[PDB]
Amino acid sequence: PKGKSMQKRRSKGDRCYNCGGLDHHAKECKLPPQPKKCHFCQSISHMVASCPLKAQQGPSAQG
RNA sequence: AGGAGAU
Ligand SMILES: [Zn+2]
Ligand SMILES: [Zn+2]
Repeated sequence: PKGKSMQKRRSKGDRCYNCGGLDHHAKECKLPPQPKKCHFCQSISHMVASCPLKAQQGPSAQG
C-alpha cells in the first residue's frame, strides 16, 4: 500500500468516487456502482477513516 | 479522512 497526503475534499484534487478516474465523477462514471474503498489500502472492508495501516504509517495528531 | 464535486 502506498499513496500521498489527501483529505475529505471535493472537485479537483480527487477523482470519481466510484471508479477512481479523473476525466469524470461518480455520477458520470461508465461502469456499475462499485464499492468505495479505503483511500489508503483500497480495502472495502474498512475506510481510511479506520485503515489498520495508517495507524502506524500516518496516525497524525490533528483532525 | 468517507462519499456526490469545497470541503
Ligand atoms: Zn468512475
Ligand atoms: Zn485501509
